[PDB]
Amino acid sequence: FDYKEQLPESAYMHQLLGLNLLFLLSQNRVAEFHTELERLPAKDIQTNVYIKHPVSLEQYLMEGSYNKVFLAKGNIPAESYTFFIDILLDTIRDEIAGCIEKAYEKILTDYAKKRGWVLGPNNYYSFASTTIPSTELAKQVIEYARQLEMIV
Amino acid sequence: IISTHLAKLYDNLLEQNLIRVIEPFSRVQIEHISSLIKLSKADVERKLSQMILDKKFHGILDQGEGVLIIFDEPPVDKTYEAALETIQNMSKVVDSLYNKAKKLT
Amino acid sequence: YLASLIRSVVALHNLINNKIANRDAEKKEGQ
Amino acid sequence: PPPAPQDVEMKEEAATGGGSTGEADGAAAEHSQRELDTVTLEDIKEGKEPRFVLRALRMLLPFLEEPMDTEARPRTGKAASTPLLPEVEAYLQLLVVIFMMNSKRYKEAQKISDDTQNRRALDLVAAKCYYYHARVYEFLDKLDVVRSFLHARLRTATLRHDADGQATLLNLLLRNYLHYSLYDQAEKLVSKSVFPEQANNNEWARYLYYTGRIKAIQLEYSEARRTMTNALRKAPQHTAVGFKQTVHKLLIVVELLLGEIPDRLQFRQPSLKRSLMPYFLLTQAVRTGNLAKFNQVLDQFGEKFQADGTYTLIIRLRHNVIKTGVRMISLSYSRISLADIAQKLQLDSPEDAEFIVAKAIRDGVIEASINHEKGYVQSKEMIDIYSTREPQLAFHQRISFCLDIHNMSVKAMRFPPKSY
Amino acid sequence: LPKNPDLRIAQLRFLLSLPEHRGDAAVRDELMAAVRDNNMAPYYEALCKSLDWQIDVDLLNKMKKANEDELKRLDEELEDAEKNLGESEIRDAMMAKAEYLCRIGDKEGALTAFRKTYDKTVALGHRLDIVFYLLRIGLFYMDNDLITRNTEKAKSLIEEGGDWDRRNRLKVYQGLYCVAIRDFKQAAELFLDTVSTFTSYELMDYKTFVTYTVYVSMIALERPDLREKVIKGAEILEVLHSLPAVRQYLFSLYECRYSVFFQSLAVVEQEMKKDWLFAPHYRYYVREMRIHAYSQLLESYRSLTLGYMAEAFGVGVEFIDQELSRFIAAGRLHCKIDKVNEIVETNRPDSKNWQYQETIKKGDLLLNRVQKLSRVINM
Amino acid sequence: EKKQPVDEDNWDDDNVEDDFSNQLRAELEKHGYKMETS
Repeated sequence: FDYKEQLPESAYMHQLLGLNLLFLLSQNRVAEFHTELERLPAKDIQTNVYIKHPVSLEQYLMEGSYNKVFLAKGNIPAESYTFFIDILLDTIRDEIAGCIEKAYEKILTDYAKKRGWVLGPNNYYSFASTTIPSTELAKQVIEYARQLEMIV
Repeated sequence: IISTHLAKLYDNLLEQNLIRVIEPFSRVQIEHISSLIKLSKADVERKLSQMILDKKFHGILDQGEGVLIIFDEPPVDKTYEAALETIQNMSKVVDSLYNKAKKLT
Repeated sequence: YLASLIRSVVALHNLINNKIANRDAEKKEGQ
Repeated sequence: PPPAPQDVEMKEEAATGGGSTGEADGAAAEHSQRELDTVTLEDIKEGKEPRFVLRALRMLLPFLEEPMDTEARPRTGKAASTPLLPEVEAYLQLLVVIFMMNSKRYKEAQKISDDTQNRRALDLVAAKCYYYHARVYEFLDKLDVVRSFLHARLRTATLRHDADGQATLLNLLLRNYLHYSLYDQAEKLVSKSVFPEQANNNEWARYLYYTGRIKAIQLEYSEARRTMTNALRKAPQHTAVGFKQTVHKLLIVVELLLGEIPDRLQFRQPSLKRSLMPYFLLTQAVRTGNLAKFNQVLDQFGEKFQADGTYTLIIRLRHNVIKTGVRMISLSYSRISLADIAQKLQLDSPEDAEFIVAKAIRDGVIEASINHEKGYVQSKEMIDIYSTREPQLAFHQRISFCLDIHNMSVKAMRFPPKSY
Repeated sequence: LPKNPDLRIAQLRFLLSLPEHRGDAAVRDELMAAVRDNNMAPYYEALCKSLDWQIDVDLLNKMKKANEDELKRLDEELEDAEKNLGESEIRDAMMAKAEYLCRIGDKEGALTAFRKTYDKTVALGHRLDIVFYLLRIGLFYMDNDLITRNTEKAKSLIEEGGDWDRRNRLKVYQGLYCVAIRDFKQAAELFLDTVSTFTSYELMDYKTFVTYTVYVSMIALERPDLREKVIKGAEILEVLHSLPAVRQYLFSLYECRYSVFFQSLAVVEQEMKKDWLFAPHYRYYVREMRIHAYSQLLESYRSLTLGYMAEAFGVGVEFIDQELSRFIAAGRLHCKIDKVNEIVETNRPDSKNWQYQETIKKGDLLLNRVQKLSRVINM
Repeated sequence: EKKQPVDEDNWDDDNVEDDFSNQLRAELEKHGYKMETS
């Protein structure tokens, strides 16, 4: 952030920056993820292969990373991020929970056992998944407000 | 013109076609009551043309129906008068906008 | 629904009428 | 001959100043605005002016510091605020600007010592002096000295009177870095105030523009659309040449990203095509989904978006195109064959289509309620929208708000001054 | 009034773009027109465009001397009218010269050549005629500015006074112009005067005019008014009797013959593309009629199996599926398709609840207007 | 606003053209041929 006009560019700067970017996606701060992306418009462009892997991963995340989970891993085994990619990998997304499986789709053990099964919430996915008077109280207040204006 | 009379007779039979579609809620593509092909060019085929404008007031379903609906609340003057009043009021608002623009400058 | 429709109509009409009784008539600098 | 236009144009300023002085002790905000407008359209119109501004009342540079040095309050502030207009319009761009800012600093020193008629005329002309500060800045480079002074003066703005130009200047500082400064808006969130008076009515729209920009940076389209549209609503002036084209570019790209497909019949303004046709090309490509054509147009029009601070947005849309297309398919049918939709969207295969549909279940297009069986994709839109119970709230609260907005009435009957 | 320009020549010129291979059909008549009326500039333009004509321009240049003779006659008659004490004889002479020029070519005939005659207008009817001449020539060359100016001149004051035939001619001219533009409601309304159309020079004949009238009406006009006006138009009936294919096409929709209706749509689309002054809009025409046919058919049924549509239309089923999908996406056809079950349903009525929809729509605009007024006036 | 550099016959019809701008390759006539081929 410091002006640091004398700042001598080093290949580390690009490598370290991507580590935040890769981590940021890991900590599901997606808004922050793009925030950093727009901070380095001159870096991403088409060069800076160092940080190119996370963006591809992010695109795959907004797209079907679930299928592309191992595609990006195989796209480049390492970019000085041998451990860096590890955090993301172990942080497998699980938003697919809003579906049916477990003798209803059966595919997507330990996963089927975690917290009893999947992540824990709901039940066995195969078996997982009006009133005016209540409106009366709420409406009553609203109507008076209109009258309250006609006071003065 | 005889043909027109023939359709006119069918037009007269339209009343009988009214008979078929007045007693029940229809729901019978079987035209046994009259004497015509069950799909005689879309059943009697008068329902199609009839359903347009001068109609028995039905909807048809294409899976067997002819259900009369009876639109009992088309004439709700609320909508028409409100729309007209809004139109004239926005005309007045435009007039007032011109007046205020001229008075200010 | 009908009651609230007429309510909106009357609200709009009151708005316009009170504006005209407003600035149209109140914005008289009179040099 | 040249004197005659000047001889007619530079004298009514004296009458305006006389009126301003007379009303100063009367007190302001009811006469000042007209004088400010006159100042502006004189500035657009812009020699002997430095000599004619000589100490109008008693009881270039040397002409600048001659009056006060000679026999000598809101009028003095206005005079000190409008000696730089000549160079400003002339935009000499030389060190003369470095000769101008001291007048601004002196004016800043002068106005700070004043205080509220000043807060109702000098405070607002402070807005245009800040505009000149920023101009004088961008001419050379950005600087936060203005930012520091503005932050200090925020507390004073919290006093009896408040102008909202300061938020606009803070946004100017943010945009100077542009895609680099993103914590600034994070601050602006909490620091946001009401400033509901909207007295200028142009600062409101101006700030709304960049608020929409920052919101769009994080892809919060659901509200970005409405804020940008509302901002565009408040722009009666011409503001055509390169002024609103940026706003339109941002709004349309955001919309395309969200999923809606606009058509040029909307705007098609005469003085926009030459600068906005690249967006037409890209939107036309998107509506179909020709990825090859999309990358073709992208690499052809590498600039503009890069120069418009929107390159990242289109780069990310280059994959949201799939959702953009799927919106329509989900809207049309009511019981979709997964394989068929896969073919329509040239998807890989059935499992890929199922996963895409699931990913799209989130929020937006009507629920799919995929059954994971022969039903495939259900997409059973809610029914009973007939002003009935189902739209009980839907077609009641809408009217409730549309009528509670009648506070225009109470405003109107609270406005009449009825002097004397 | 007179056949001043050649709309036939214009049609040939336009059509001589894609199917310009049959020189016999078009080039021969174009040469005939070139050697007729001393149309110097038109044939010179056609020459420089595509063809050279080599030797077969000297003889044209020879009649240019003939034009020069006429031009010289101008001088003579000019002075004869100029020396002549009687007024307006110079005006008539120069108007005739300008007419000869306009047949000769646009610029020379246009401009002062006519404007000067329009400067001296002893007779209101005569200057209205000059205005009509300017309008016709402008239309020939597709001069939108000239068309608008002539129309404004005619409808502003030249319209004043008792001249009914002038009114009819002006109505027909406006209708044709609006037809050239993609606005059809105006053209359909304006072609009400199909009873009294004379045999105007602009239109090839009565048949072409009635064909255009039926085409425009079948898009703009509505079913009740459709049966009232076109179906019961006596002269319309005679004309469509003259032309069988158009008659079958028209009656096919009203009497609900659909397959033949689609065949008619295909042939009429071909003709629409072929023609001039209408062709640029053929795609809009065909798509609009498709939308109209679907909307009409689906209106009767609250439910429908796509097999029924396939039977009613051509045998194929994919076409109807994709077309319904596209038009539903476009926001037309006010339906909701479904797959696997292969059924289509209807949607909300305009007057049932969409009354509320329309009321809210208008209320939004009114609210915006009042809000902006309040902001402006609230200092 | 200022401070911003950047910068029917031909209108009222962009929607129609763009909607099917890609299409018209069949002119509804190749469509007829394909239809009868069925």
